[PDB]
Amino acid sequence: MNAPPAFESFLLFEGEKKITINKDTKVPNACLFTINKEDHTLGNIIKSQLLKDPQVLFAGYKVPHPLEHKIIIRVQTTPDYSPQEAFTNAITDLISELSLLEERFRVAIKDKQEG
Amino acid sequence: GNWGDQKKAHQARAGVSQVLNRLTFASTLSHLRRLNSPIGRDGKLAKP
Amino acid sequence: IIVSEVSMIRDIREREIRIYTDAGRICRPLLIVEKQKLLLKKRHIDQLKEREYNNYSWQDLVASGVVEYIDTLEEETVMLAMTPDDLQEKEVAYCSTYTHCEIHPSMILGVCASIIPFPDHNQSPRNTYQSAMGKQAMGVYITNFHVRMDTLAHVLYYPQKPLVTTRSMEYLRFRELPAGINSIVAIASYTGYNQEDSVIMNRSAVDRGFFRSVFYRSYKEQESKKGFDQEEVFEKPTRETCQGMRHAIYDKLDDDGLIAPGVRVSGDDVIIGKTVTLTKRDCSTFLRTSETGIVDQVMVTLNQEGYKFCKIRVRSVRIPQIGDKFASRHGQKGTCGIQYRQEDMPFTCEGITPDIIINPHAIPSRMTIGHLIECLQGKVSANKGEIGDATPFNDAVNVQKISNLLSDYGYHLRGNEVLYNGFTGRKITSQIFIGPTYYQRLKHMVDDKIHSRARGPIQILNRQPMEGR
Amino acid sequence: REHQMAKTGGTQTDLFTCGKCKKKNCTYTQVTTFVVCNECGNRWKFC
Amino acid sequence: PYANQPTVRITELTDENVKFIIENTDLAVANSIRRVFIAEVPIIAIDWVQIDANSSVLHDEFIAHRLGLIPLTSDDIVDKLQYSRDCTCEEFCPECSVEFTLDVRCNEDQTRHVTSRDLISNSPRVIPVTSRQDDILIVKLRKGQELRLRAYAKKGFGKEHAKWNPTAGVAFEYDPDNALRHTVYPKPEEWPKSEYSELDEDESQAPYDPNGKPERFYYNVESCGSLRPETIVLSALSGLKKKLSDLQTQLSHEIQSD
Amino acid sequence: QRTKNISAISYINQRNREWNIVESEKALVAESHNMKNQQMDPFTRRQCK
Amino acid sequence: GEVMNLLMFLSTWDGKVPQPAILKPRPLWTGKQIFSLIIPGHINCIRTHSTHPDDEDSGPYKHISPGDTKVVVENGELIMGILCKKSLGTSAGSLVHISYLEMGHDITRLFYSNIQTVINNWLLIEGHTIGIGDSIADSKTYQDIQNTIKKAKQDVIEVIEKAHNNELEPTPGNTLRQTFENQVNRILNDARDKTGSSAQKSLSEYNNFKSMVVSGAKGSKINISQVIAVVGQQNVEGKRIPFGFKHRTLPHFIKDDYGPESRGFVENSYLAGLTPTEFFFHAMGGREGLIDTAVKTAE
Amino acid sequence: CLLNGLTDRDLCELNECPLDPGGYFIINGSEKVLIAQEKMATNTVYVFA
Amino acid sequence: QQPMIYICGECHTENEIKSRDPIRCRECGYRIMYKKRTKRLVVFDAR
Amino acid sequence: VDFSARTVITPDPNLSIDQVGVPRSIAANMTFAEIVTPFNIDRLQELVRR
Amino acid sequence: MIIPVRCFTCGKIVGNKWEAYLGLLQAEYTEGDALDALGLKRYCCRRMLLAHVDLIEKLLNYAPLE
Amino acid sequence: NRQPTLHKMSMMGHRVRILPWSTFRLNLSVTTPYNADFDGDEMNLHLPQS
RNA sequence: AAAAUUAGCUC
Ligand SMILES: [Mg+2]
Ligand SMILES: [Zn+2]
Ligand SMILES: [Zn+2]
Ligand SMILES: [Zn+2]
Repeated sequence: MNAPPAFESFLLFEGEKKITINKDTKVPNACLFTINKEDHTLGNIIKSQLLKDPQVLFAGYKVPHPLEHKIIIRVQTTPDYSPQEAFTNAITDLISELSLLEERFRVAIKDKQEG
Repeated sequence: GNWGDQKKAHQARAGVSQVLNRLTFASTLSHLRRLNSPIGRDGKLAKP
Repeated sequence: IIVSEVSMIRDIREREIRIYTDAGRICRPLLIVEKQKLLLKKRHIDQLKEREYNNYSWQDLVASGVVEYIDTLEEETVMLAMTPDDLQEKEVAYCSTYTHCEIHPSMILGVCASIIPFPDHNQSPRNTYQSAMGKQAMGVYITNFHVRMDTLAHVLYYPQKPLVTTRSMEYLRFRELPAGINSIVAIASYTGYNQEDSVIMNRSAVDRGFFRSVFYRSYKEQESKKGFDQEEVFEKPTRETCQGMRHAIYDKLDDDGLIAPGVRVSGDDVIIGKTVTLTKRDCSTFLRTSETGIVDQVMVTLNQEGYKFCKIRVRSVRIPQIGDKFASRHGQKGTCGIQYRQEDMPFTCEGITPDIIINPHAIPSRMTIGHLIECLQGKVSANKGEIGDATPFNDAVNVQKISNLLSDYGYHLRGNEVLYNGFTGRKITSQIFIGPTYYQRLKHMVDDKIHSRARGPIQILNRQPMEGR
Repeated sequence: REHQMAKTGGTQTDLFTCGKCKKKNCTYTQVTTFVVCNECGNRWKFC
Repeated sequence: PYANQPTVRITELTDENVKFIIENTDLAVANSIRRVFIAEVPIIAIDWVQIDANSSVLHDEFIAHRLGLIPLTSDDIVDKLQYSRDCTCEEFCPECSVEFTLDVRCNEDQTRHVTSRDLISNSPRVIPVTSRQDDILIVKLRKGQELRLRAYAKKGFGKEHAKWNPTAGVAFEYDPDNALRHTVYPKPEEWPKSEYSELDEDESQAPYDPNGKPERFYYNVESCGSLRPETIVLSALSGLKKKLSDLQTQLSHEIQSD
Repeated sequence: QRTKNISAISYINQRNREWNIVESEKALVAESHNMKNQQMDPFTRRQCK
Repeated sequence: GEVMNLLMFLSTWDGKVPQPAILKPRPLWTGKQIFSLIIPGHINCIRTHSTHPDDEDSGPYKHISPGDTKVVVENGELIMGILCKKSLGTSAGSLVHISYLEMGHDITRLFYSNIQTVINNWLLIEGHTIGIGDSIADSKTYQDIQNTIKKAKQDVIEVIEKAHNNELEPTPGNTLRQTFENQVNRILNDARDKTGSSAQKSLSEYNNFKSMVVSGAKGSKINISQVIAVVGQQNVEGKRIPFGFKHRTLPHFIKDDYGPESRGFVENSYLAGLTPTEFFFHAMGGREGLIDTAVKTAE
Repeated sequence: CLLNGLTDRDLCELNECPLDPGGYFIINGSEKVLIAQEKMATNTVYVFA
Repeated sequence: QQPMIYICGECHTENEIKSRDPIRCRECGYRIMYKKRTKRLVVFDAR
Repeated sequence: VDFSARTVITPDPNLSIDQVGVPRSIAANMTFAEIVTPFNIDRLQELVRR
Repeated sequence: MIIPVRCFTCGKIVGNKWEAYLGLLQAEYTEGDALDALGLKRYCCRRMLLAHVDLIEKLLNYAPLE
Repeated sequence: NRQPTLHKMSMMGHRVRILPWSTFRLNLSVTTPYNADFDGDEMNLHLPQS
């Protein structure tokens, strides 16, 4: 009877922000990004991409609670590289990579069909 | 279910006739083939 | 001259022959064994195997003098034997004087016990718990369920058949009216929400109709002549003439006063328009709180007294949600802790995501190896493509042979497989144990037990809250 | 002799030190491994 | 400090499933693409059933449930339609939904088999899977019974419900030889070689490899029949790209606001 | 009314049970035939006296 | 990657990555090194792991144990040993007990939360399970178990022979029947213990029953022995199965058959199934247990 | 009873199923079953202590 | 102008039954009859 | 007593030992009497309006 | 009571295979062969056709009218 | 609270957290005192009004 | 805004 509807997992609710930046205080250059209505799909790849970047000292996400549709990503860079630009660079390169993968997959298919 | 007369029902046995539990065929069969000892409920003895 | 139920008891030590013929003497049939050899020869087996074509039946065996009913009081003076061949060939001289020989040892079990596969591979307490819990399983309880108007009838959507059935349940009729589904169970601790006797179900499996059952609830109500001036009648209680009245919707039902079938209803809604003249008092019944069903059919007739007697039943589609109580056929009860979508459940080398995940720690304390044997043999049967056997005492079904068979399908001979972390996609270091296994669903839904209160109605004798949900 | 009482059985060993008498003689029983002191008679269990 | 240049190679293309390989990519990306295959792939499916007269032996909700699970070919329509939630009109407009009608009544003596072929769709291209092999059995009617209803379809994705789950089963597997030891076999000899195993029949598992990253992910996406497999892959890639793009835009707006 | 489906299902059931009976009999005769050796770890039986 | 991920599930992480236990050839953290950060404040306590051989403190290597036992915590940093119930369970001087006594109650609450939230997220990577592979022996342990059971049967037969011929003298304080029963029970218990010990020593570190038992989470060595080696005697009312019929347990067995299997001795094991007679006797034992449970709950 | 040795056809036509075991009364439209009670056998001498 | 049509039990024939009337089928004559489905907007979501 | 609830229980490791996962229906059904005060008059006003 | 529409675990359409499976069993094939003849590789989808019970027939015996 | 309250550690306070589905939840570590088993248990929940 | 009673099931 109290089962939540299926659309609450991805659809934003009025007033809820998609992404919130919150600077941390324990160590310099460390921010926690909070994402609403997402899951491991959109956090794990970003975590890996941040790991690729050498200037990123720490990177990791978590799910506060499975029934809650929310994730927190913690990023901590060198003092000369703010985590915001790290996040932007990670997403930008990840989008570029997926686009390249799509193009390669498409050409591979069109060649596979009678070729 | 009081296996006795109406006026002295309390003096007779209880539960002799039960409602057939039609919750699943196995339950129906079990019920139709069940026993019940007349010893008092929750007796201190443990032999029976 | 003597019917088959009579029993003759020979008391050797003291010369007393006591014969009993009165009723109630519980007894059972056994085969006779003259010297070291049975009377049940190939002739009898042949004639009987051709039964249902000519006329041959059990009575023929009883008359021929091959079987015989022994009652418990006579069973104490007969050197019984378990299986014909094994206990008679020639060995150290044990008794070499058998008089009867049991048909099949598994025939000791009862009705609810028999459906337990491999009962001898489980500790007795878990067999007993399963025996009790079987009677609480959902499924098709009777074919003509749509005509019955019983109270509290549950019916399951897709009651599959066990992938592993005992030879005994062929006659128990279980296979025509099963009470569970064969689900790909993975014994492991994926996340933690299945740690203390709990399970993780597949959200997608439920979406597809996994264990989706239905809940009916019938109602009985008839009018009667309360008194010379008091009288009941079905009629929509309007807002003007009826003094006693509830603060609920009434127009939902038609003029005749009976809610039409296929109409949305919720808690505290009028289902029958009964009014009793004093001008009229709304002495009508309402749907119980927290029911939220739909009206299946409405039956109207005349009782023995001849008054208008009507019955209404409401159905409710109960989707499996967390808190629902499940149980396998081995006493491994539990309650669905959390449900994950297929994207999140782990997976084998191919897209086989488990449907249930029990706690591994439930096995060692309870010693339910029978459950593991069931899972292994179920995987084998699924791959081969035919139902496997799990009769209690078979002497020809061990684990080594079952493993040997399974190894001929590209699977670990012990049933373990390599899964993948549903979230990150990294293999799991340990090799999870996943396979088909037959699971039931008890009627103990959560929504029927949840309850709350804030200054509710009070009793009349001592002004204290009421009792009961 | 018949009036006596049979001694409690166990696997006598000197691998366990009794804390009540300091002696090494004692007998163990597996079932949790219970320890009974040999001379001092210290009683303890190990999980 | 940038991304990688993954390569792709199809091994088996059919109209029923696709087996390909991705090399030079991270595990997270591979598994994420998998979860997008299963969960976030737009597809058409029945989602709103209005039953007018049902005299069959099954429940009223049973018909709607089953009809929810009948796949619908959406090769070129899913991309065009808009989610009903985001439509800017009332009632299921054809621009944002596809209507279905079913009306069967068993008159003759032999029992009917109401199959998916009775779902007369208004649109030509949005039909159940029967174009080119029986049809999905819905319910069985007996002389005198009938089943009249109409239902609408709308675009969704598996995450909301299973009905929007195009893939039957994704076979994802990497590093067929246990070279990275991500799993430890108590008795390696007892396990059967993976389909993609290059290792000979003598050795059980490849020797350990310290400086070794997971590459060469093997996929076996299997379409249920609604979309073509390569179409599933393309849609999943496009959807993930779009989600990243939206997230990047939101983050940019958040930073600018601050 | 039962000419199709209702009758075909019964036919398949009867033929399948007959096939199962013959399958069981052939399995039994094969088990009797392959009586070379039986050395298995997971099985045991009582032997009194 | 894994260290940084686990840290996210830590409510009291200061925000500094600890120096990995192994810099080259590749930064690798250790389990203990990570688990230290979970332990709050500066706690100090010493505990012994379940599988700690007694004859180790006396001999050399007292402070450097080959088996990684002798849990030693200093300044709230795990240094040696493997944590089990003896150190984290409910036991006097357990690690949590020390944490509560030293640090505040809230510190202990945070300690529990962090422990669970980190250990499960790591269990995701590790994975735990149980299956037939964890219940099978090595095909030699079966030979030892069979030999031991045969020896036990032979010994009980010899005892019965001596009793029949009047050679077993009454043990002090007991009648002839009492001493006969006591000797038989001791023989059977010794046989069961020997078989269980043999089964235990025959397991592999990767076996899951052993892992759960040593961790003490759920189970016991006797459960493993019953699952693999042999179930054992099925007593009722603290005695062997009685003679329900005239001088015999079941109609199958012959009169005056005090042998082990004729009185309840379940010679098989739960993996290899049970003979019908011993199955019935096991049922009787279970029924006794249930009755005792009910009367205890009532009283 | 009215279903004594009746074919499954008529049972199905009477809104009943051939699988119903039967052996249970119908009072006030409720299925009542008699549980078999047990007692000491009569006309037999017992010597208790 | 709704006379509350009913469906006979075994005849499966419609009948017109009004208030204060016996509950019987127009033909044969039986004491059981069910109602007819509502006319409301019975709309389910195939979820 | 009033203000009582009884429901099945399930594990939930992500909650702290001192927390408890009540549902939504029960939370809505029960109530806690709170005294109004200018420090929080706005919050109660909003709750009443809702 | 009726063949499902999709395999619970996998998701592959199996509803449209009950009549074919029955026909294949009837002509000559055996279950283990018929199943792979229909194209059911994963053992998860085979339980759909092996374990499924067909009660809809018994339900249709109770014809409402005629 | 859990219905059989054998000893003091059978009625402890908790901080409320509302979750979608309809089941009481509680960290597993706190299972031992109550003696709960998450196999269909029931545990009462009283609320003070002051 | 409703009684007396019995039975089954559950931790
Ligand atoms: Mg419990
Ligand atoms: Zn529109
Ligand atoms: Zn009539
Ligand atoms: Zn499947």
